[PDB]
Amino acid sequence: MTTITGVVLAGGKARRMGGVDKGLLELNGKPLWQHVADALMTQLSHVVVNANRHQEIYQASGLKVIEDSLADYPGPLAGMLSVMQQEAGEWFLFCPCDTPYIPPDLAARLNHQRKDAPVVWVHDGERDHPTIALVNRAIEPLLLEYLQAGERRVMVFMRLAGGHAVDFSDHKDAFVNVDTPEELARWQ
Ligand SMILES: [Li+]
Repeated sequence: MTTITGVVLAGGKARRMGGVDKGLLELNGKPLWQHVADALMTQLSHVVVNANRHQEIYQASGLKVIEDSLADYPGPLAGMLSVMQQEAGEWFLFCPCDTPYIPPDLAARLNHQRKDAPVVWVHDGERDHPTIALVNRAIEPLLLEYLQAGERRVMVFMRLAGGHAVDFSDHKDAFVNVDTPEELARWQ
């Protein structure tokens, strides 16, 4: 019964027994992933999180936690696909767990600027953020096909799928990434 599902991408792999769980690093006392989930819930009713480590911690805030298929596909697209395979509904707005300042018109502006494309993503004036992306259902089989072929490249997929960047360069700093604990310490 809603148009777009919000999805926090809180990562996969655990390639050495994890290391740092980025989504759980705390900014002003609140996990980065929750900053992102709260920003999505401002604009969307149904928000879920894709997480593959420490799932019980993610589950504590009461959102649905979606794990990756045992297929173990590489990179951010694997989590997008896992979520589409486990959630109904025609549209998904993905956002990595490390961009805590995303704005309340994210979904609105991406939707306004879609212009018939099945995927659009954010361009912040300086770079693409291809995993901050509004993605139609119809992308699911193409993603499955891409991943089964052993591919991983996100931008390449986004181009193959026929998407385009949407210009959010006027939103100063809403798309800053908090990539490491060292970076995080600067935003407290
Ligand atoms: Li651990």
